[PDB]
Amino acid sequence: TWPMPIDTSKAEGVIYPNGKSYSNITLTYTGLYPKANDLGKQYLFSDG
Amino acid sequence: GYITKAVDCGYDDLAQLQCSYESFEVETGVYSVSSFEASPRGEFIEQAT
Amino acid sequence: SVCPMQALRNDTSIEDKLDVCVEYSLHGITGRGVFHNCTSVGLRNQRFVYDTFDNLVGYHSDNGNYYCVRPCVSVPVSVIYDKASNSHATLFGSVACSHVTTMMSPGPLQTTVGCAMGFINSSMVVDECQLPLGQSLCAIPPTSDVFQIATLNFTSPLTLAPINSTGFVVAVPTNFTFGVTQEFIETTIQKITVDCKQYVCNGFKKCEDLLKEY
Amino acid sequence: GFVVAVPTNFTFGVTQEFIETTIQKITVDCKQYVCNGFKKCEDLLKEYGQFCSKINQALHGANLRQDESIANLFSSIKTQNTQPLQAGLNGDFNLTMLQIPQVTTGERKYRSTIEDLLFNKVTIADPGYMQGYDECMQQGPQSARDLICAQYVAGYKVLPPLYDPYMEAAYTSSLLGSIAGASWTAGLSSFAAIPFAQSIFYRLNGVGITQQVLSENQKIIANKFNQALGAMQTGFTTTNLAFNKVQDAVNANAMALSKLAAELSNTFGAISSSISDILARLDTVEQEAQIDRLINGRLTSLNAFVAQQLVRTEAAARSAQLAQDKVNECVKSQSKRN
Amino acid sequence: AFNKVQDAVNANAMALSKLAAELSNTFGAISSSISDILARLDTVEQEAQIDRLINGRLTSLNAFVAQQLVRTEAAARSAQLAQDKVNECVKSQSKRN
Amino acid sequence: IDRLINGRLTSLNAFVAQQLVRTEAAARSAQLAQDKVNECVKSQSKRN
Amino acid sequence: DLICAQYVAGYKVLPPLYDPYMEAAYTSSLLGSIAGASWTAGLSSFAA
Ligand SMILES: *[C@@H]1O[C@H](CO)[C@@H](O[C@@H]2O[C@H](CO)[C@@H](O)[C@H](O)[C@H]2NC(C)=O)[C@H](O)[C@H]1NC(C)=O
Ligand SMILES: *[C@@H]1O[C@H](CO)[C@@H](O[C@@H]2O[C@H](CO)[C@@H](O)[C@H](O)[C@H]2NC(C)=O)[C@H](O)[C@H]1NC(C)=O
Ligand SMILES: *[C@@H]1O[C@H](CO)[C@@H](O[C@@H]2O[C@H](CO)[C@@H](O)[C@H](O)[C@H]2NC(C)=O)[C@H](O)[C@H]1NC(C)=O
Ligand SMILES: *[C@@H]1O[C@H](CO)[C@@H](O)[C@H](O)[C@H]1NC(C)=O
Ligand SMILES: *[C@@H]1O[C@H](CO)[C@@H](O)[C@H](O)[C@H]1NC(C)=O
Ligand SMILES: *[C@@H]1O[C@H](CO)[C@@H](O)[C@H](O)[C@H]1NC(C)=O
Ligand SMILES: *[C@@H]1O[C@H](CO)[C@@H](O)[C@H](O)[C@H]1NC(C)=O
Ligand SMILES: *[C@@H]1O[C@H](CO)[C@@H](O)[C@H](O)[C@H]1NC(C)=O
Repeated sequence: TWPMPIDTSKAEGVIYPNGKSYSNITLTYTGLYPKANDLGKQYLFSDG
Repeated sequence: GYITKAVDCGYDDLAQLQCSYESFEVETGVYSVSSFEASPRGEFIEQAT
Repeated sequence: SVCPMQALRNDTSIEDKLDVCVEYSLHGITGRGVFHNCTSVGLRNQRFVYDTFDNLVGYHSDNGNYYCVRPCVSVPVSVIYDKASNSHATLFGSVACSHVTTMMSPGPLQTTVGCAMGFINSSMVVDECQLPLGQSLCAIPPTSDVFQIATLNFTSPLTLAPINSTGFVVAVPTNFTFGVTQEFIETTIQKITVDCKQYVCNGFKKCEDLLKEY
Repeated sequence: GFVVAVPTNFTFGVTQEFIETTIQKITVDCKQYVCNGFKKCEDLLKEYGQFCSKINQALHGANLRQDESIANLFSSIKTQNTQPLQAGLNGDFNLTMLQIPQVTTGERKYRSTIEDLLFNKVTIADPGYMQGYDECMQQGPQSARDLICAQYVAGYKVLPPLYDPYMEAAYTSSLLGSIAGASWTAGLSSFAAIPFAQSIFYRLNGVGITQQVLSENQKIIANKFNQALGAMQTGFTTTNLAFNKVQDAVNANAMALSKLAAELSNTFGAISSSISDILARLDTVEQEAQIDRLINGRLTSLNAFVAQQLVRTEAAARSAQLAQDKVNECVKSQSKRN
Repeated sequence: AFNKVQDAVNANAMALSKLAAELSNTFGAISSSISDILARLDTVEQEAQIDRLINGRLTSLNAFVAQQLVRTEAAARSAQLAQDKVNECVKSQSKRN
Repeated sequence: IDRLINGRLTSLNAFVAQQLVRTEAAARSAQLAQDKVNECVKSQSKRN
Repeated sequence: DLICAQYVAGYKVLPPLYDPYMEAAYTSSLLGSIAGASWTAGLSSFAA
């Protein structure tokens, strides 16, 4: 039961913009993103 | 009502200064004029199969 | 891209037309600009590189090279006019004279503010100018056949040196004149009132009925 | 009688001040700023050429007035009087920070040491007056040397200043050599060549320190002076008001060019700010109404830029007159103003 | 000093020139003349054409008022400098070098 | 709605431009007020 | 006389740097610096 929150300082779970690239800059972008420090939902699987 | 003199505005840079001031007489000075235009020449085209 | 078949032109190359303003159609993307061979930046599978203003700045080509892309640029032009001789000359600012000869369609003279046309090199030194060019350069009109380049240059006149004694040396006047310095101070401007409805609508009742809202 | 608090020990203190004399001179190519090439925009723009002319004429007038103001400030070199100063120490006063380093190498330095210390703490973009166009043509990684390449794309020009660094160095050497002597007496007509140390000791004698005190404390006064002059680069921090005014001036010059370049990405309610995309996506009737939005918005933005530069030029010409008063009353005389 | 006198005269005249030239700005309409708009269009197009001229001319008058405020306050500062010069140079002998 | 947006943004630009001019004018008259304090309140001036 | 239009239109009036106690301290320093305060040539002694 390890909590794994979203760390935006490593850009976790971020979809890259399609059709283009940027180099050595910083900008704002509107899209579909996860919340910062979202724990999410964990799924644990076992052998039978 | 007659036309006694003209200036072709595209002839040189002083003609273009005289046309921008709309006057045959301008003062002594240094003036910035409209730059040399690009007018693109060729074509690059690249595409996929 | 998705393209209709009637808009498909064949193909071209860029390697013989670098550093000039061209048109481009690169995998559906169209525009105008200057291409320069560069070192690869960005991701090469995304094939286009943009800036923060979403303008195209680079392109990864099918031939394997990366190109920096700029918009089309222009050389700045300055005209130097003297009314007494009815003469003129030209300065291309920030341009080296070795590049004026290539895009050309007394010789061109390189100065610290660019490439001058219609000027002769001179050794003249003045301390007063009516046609200054910047960086202590001054243009001298014909009375020769062309304008001259001179320099603004002056320094402090007389350097009295201290004597090696117990007193000192002082320069005391033995003759004089009266000089006049003139000066102007503004105290006022011209006072204006505006009739706003007359300025906007100029008579014309239909404009005034639309202007009742404002 | 009364009670009076009279000093028994002292130091020398330095106050620092910055006065602005000039702004950066800009011209705009109006047709290339509004229409970016593109003949069809220019054919629409021929209805507005009288408004493009007024912009160029207003900027021409402002730059000409600034040149006249700066030439009038530099006018005092040609008539001053000067005494030659020793290199290094003058008596026991050490003036090395304020003098230009005589170098045996192949470079002609025109800055003093404290000027190089002040200039290494500010960041200024190099306009490239001699060959900046050809250096912007070969950029690659554009932010390697701080050039202004937005000039040649957007359609403005940075004009060089009236004087070169040699002449500015000559002006401040004139100011430095006019300190000792320089009308010792009632009028302004005589010029006495008394050396620097004697001049300092007479200035100290005139503010309440007698000749016995000045004779008994000669080396102590010289050491305190050298110690105060050695610590002037400490003031080059952002807690000091004068340094913040120097950086404020550099930023106002940069802010005018940033605000010029950014208005070319305003759509003003069109479908794009790029003219090429409007020409590629619409037909002729829609193209005209789309392009005239960009034309009217860009012309209004140029009018606001011209109105900003006029007020900044007028402010700079008033503060150049204040700097002339400071040079005449603090550097070249003893002011009677508390 | 003479150049400054001529500059002040030109500043007064240039303000009035810029006032008068804006009445020939079409602001993106078919004309700068209201008469021509009323002669060439019907009512629904006349309203959208005249609203461009109204909005443009009101914005221009705002810019003119902003410039007159700055110039009036600058002239009031130099009248104070002029009073200082009359008191210290014409009416006495100053000790300011 | 984009008419209102372009209008209100142009108005805000004019407000900013007037505020910069008033701030600079108040900074010059604060220096004048300092000179008046130093030469008329704290001392006896020799200026007519 | 409140400026309630701050909260409707979207602007904020900022408070001045000093409270009234400090402004009174400034003008009381000015009132107390008048008598004496180097009634002689220089500026570095203080006569009471
Ligand atoms: C001061 O300067 C004036 C101006 O040069 C001298 O006046 C000249 O005197 C000579 C002989 O008396 C005449 O030949 C010149 O014509 C005069 N010049 C003018 C312009 O009138 C004057 O002599 C000088 N005095 C001293 C004491 O040096
Ligand atoms: C005036 O003040 C200075 C600074 O405090 C005194 O200089 C100090 O002198 C002592 C002994 O001579 C030294 O140990 C200190 O290092 C000195 N201080 C500095 C900063 O150099 C000076 O003595 C004082 N003058 C008198 C007459 O008391
Ligand atoms: C006059 O002052 C200068 C600058 O403060 C002194 O030069 C410094 O000397 C020290 C050690 O002697 C060096 O570490 C610095 O690099 C020097 N600075 C410069 C700019 O040269 C100079 O020594 C002083 N003169 C005398 C005679 O002492
Ligand atoms: C990336 O940008 C930074 C600006 O902060 C610059 O210092 C650096 O040199 C750039 N890197 C390259 C490889 O150009
Ligand atoms: C373009 O640049 C690449 C890498 O910088 C280089 O390998 C290539 O030879 C260059 N092209 C030409 C024609 O020199
Ligand atoms: C102009 O003259 C100077 C010296 O007179 C010389 O150093 C310089 O090279 C000359 N320049 C040209 C372009 O002839
Ligand atoms: C100005 O004149 C002096 C006179 O000696 C000379 O040394 C200096 O090099 C000149 N400067 C220029 C820029 O011509
Ligand atoms: C004063 O200086 C000169 C150098 O020009 C020297 O010849 C002379 O001996 C000096 N006087 C004394 C008393 O040292």
